[PDB]
Amino acid sequence: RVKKLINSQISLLIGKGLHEFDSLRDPEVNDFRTKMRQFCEEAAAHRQQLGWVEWLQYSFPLQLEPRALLVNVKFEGSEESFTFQVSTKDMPLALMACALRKKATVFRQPQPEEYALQVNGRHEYLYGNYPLCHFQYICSCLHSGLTPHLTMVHSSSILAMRDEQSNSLEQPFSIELIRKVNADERMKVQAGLFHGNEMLCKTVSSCSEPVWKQRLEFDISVCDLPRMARLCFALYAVADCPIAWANLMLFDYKDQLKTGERCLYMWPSLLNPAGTVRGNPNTESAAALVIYLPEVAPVYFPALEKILELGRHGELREILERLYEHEKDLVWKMRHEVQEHFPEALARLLLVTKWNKHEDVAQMLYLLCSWPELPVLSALELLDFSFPDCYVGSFAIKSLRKLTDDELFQYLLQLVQVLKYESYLDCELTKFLLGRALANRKIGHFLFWHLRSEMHVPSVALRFGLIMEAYCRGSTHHMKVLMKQGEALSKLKALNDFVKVSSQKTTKPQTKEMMHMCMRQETYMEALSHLQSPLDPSTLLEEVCVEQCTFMDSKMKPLWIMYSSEEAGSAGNVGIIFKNGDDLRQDMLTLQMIQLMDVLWKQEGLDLRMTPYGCLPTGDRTGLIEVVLHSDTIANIQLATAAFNKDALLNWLKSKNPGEALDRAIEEFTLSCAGYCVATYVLGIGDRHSDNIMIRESGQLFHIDFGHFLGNFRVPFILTYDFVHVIQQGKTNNSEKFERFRGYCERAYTILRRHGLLFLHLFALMRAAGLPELSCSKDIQYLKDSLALGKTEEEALKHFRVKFNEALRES
Ligand SMILES: Nc1cc(C(F)(F)F)c(-c2cc(N3CCOCC3)nc(N3CCOCC3)n2)cn1
Repeated sequence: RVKKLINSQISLLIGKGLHEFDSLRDPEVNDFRTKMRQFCEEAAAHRQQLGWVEWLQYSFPLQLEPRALLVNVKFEGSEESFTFQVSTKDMPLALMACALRKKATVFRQPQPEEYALQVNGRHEYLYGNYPLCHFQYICSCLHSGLTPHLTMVHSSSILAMRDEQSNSLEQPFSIELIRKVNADERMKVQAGLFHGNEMLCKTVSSCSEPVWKQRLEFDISVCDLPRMARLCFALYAVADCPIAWANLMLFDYKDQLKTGERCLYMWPSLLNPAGTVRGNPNTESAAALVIYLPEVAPVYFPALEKILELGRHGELREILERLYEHEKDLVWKMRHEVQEHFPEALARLLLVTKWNKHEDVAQMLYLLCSWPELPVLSALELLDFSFPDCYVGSFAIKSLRKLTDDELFQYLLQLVQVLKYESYLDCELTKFLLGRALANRKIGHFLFWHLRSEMHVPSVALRFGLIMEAYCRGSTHHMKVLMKQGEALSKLKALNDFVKVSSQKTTKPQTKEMMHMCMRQETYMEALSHLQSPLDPSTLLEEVCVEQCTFMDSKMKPLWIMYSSEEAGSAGNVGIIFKNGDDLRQDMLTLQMIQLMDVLWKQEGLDLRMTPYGCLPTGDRTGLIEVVLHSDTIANIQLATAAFNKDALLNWLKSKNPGEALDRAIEEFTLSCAGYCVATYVLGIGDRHSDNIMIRESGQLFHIDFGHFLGNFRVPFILTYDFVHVIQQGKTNNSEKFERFRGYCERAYTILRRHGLLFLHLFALMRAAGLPELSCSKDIQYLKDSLALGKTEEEALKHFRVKFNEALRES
C-alpha cells in the first residue's frame, strides 16, 4: 500500500500516469525503467549513510562568489542572540568558536567543528574553509549595508534531517515502401540516410491511403552502415507542399539490425535528420507510412573488441587547425599526429572521417579509445548533433565528469536540450544527469523543472517522463517537496484564470479584492504557503501576504505574489510573478547568458553589478519570474520635482540615496549600465525602451522581458541620453565620468570575446530547443559577428569603438 501511494504520487508529480508506460508494451521503455530505478536506488542508499557535512554538501550546496562586519548569531532552539564584530577574512569556524564562547559565558557553564551556520529563514548554510566574504550571502550583505543573521545548527540536528528524509554483407542497403494522408487530390515520398547532419549517400525518392510497393535502394552497402545510422522520410505533394516527416534508427537499442515490418506514425510539417526517432503518439489522426526492412541474413553491430582489432592496423596540418577538399585528406592522413600532438583538434578530425565507410570508422574509433581527456569547452562541442556516434558521445561525457557542480548548474539547460538529439532511451547522458542530480539536490531540483516544463510536448513526454520517474525512485523525500511546489502552481493557474475572467468584467480594485478572497480560502492558504521556491530551492516561501498580492495589466494578467517569514527577517520578504499564456524559455536562456557574462566578468575582477533574476518555465506556457524588490521602471520614474524631464532619474536616485550615498548609487548605475549595454549588444536584444528597463534603489539598472534576441524583430549599440545624463552626474560635459564608462563597456566586451567559443558551443546545443529565434546558422552567425572572433583583439576593439561612437552621436 505504501508502493501504491508512491506510484500515484509520481503520476501526479510528473504529469503522466505510470500505467501509460506499461500499456506501450515496449521492451526499450521496460528496460530503461528497471535499470534506471536500481541505479537511482543505489544512489539513495549511498546518500543515507553520508557524513553530516557530506549530507549538507548534497542538500545545501555552498553558494560562493565566482574589512570588518557585525554578525548576529543565535542558536537553534533559542530566542536569545548575540552580535559580534568579526572580519570579512575570518573563516566560519572562527565565528562558531566566538559564538560558543558567548553562550558558555552567558550560561555560566564551561567544539565548533560539530556545527554549521544556517542563514536565518533560508535553506542556505555557511561551512568549509572559506573566508566570510567569499560566501554569496555575506558578500551580498556587505554591498547592501545589511547585517548577516546566522543560526548555529548542531551535527545531531543535521543528522536528524538526513534520517527524516530516508526512503559483413556487401548487399546494397534497401527498404520496401509498402494511411491517413491529407493533401490536394489534384496533386500526387523522399527518403535519405543520415549520420547526424551528414548524408551517408544521395537522397532516394519514390490521394489518401497510398499504395507504393516500390523497392528503395541506397548507394551504400549494408556493411558500411554506422551504428548510429538514421533513415529519414518526408511525405510531400507535387511549388512544394510539405505534409509529414518520420525518422528511425537502422539498429535498435540492443545493437541488432532492424529486419522486419514497421508502421511509421508521422509528425506533421524537407528531410528532418535532427528530429526525434520515435513515432507520433497521436496514432488516431497522424499520417502513417508502411515500411519493410528485408532480412539481410541475426546481425548485431560488431563489439568493441572486433572494432579495435580492425582499426588497429594502419600507419601543413598546423595551419589547417585554427576546410577545402584537399585539406580534409591531410587531416585524415596525419590522424595519429593529430592524437599525439593536437588532442584538442579531435572534433576537426571527426568531421573529416568518412562515416559511410566502415574501415574508416574502426580506425577513428581505435584512436578515440586511447584519446586523452579534453577540457570541458572541447567536450561541450562534442555534444552537438554533428557528433552522433555512441563512442564519441560516451568520450564527451567522460570529459564532462570533471565539471564542478557550479559549472554543471550553469550548463544544465543545454545538457537537458541535448537529450532531444538522443537516439535511444538508456544513454550515458541520462545516466550522468541522473547521478549528478541524485548527488546534489539543487541540480535535482532544476533537472526536474526543466523536464516537467516540457511534458505537454509529445516528442519528449515519454523520455522526460521516464527520467523524472527514475529520479523520484532515488529521492522519495524530494518528490514530496516538489509535489508541494506543483500544488502551489496548480492553485496559481486556477487563481490566474479567475483574474483573467474577472478583469474583463469589472474594475481593477474589484478584481484584486476578489483575488484576495479566493486566496483567503483554506485550500489556497494551505497550497500557497510553506514551500521551497521553484526559482531557488534555498529561498523558503513561508506566509503568503495576501494584502500585498496583485496582478499586472498586460494581456495575460500576470500575478504578483508576495511572501513573508518572521524567522528570515527582512530577507524573508520575497516576491514571485506567475505568468500563464506566454512562453518563458527564451527569457530563461537570455537571463542565464547574462548570468554567465556576470561570472566571466567577475573571474577577471570586473563586477558590473548585474541583476540576473530567476526565470523558470514550469509547464505549458507557464512559469515563474523572481521579483527584485525596491525597483521601478524608467517610465514610472519619469512620470523631488524636476524642472526638466532629464533630471527625473537623477532626482529619484537622490531621494533614495541622500548625502554621501549618491556617489555610490551613480557608480552602481554606471557599472550595470555598461554591463547591460554590452549584453544587449552582444546578444542582439532590440526593442529596449523605458517600460522594459528598471532601476533598483541602490542605483543598479537592469533589463526585463527579453522578447527578441539575435537581431530578430543587426541591432546597434545603444547609448540612451537619460542614462548618459546620470553617468555624467547631471552635467552637460563630463568626459572624466563618461570615458570611465566607455572603459567599462570595452573591458566587458573584450572579456566576453575571450570566452566566445563557450557562448557559440552553448548556443549550438540550444538549437535543440526549437526556439523560433534560435533555429538556424544565421542566428549563430549573429553571435560570431557581434563577438568578431575572426578578428584580432585590436581590430575587434576598433570596430566596437566605431559602434560605440556611432551610438554616442545617435544619443
Ligand atoms: N517575459 C517577461 C514578462 C514579465 C511580466 F511579468 F510582465 F509578465 C516580466 C516582468 C515584468 C515586470 N513588470 C513590472 C513593471 O511593469 C511592467 C511589468 N516586472 C518584472 N520584474 C521581474 C524582476 O524584478 C522586478 C519585477 N518582470 C519579465 N519578463
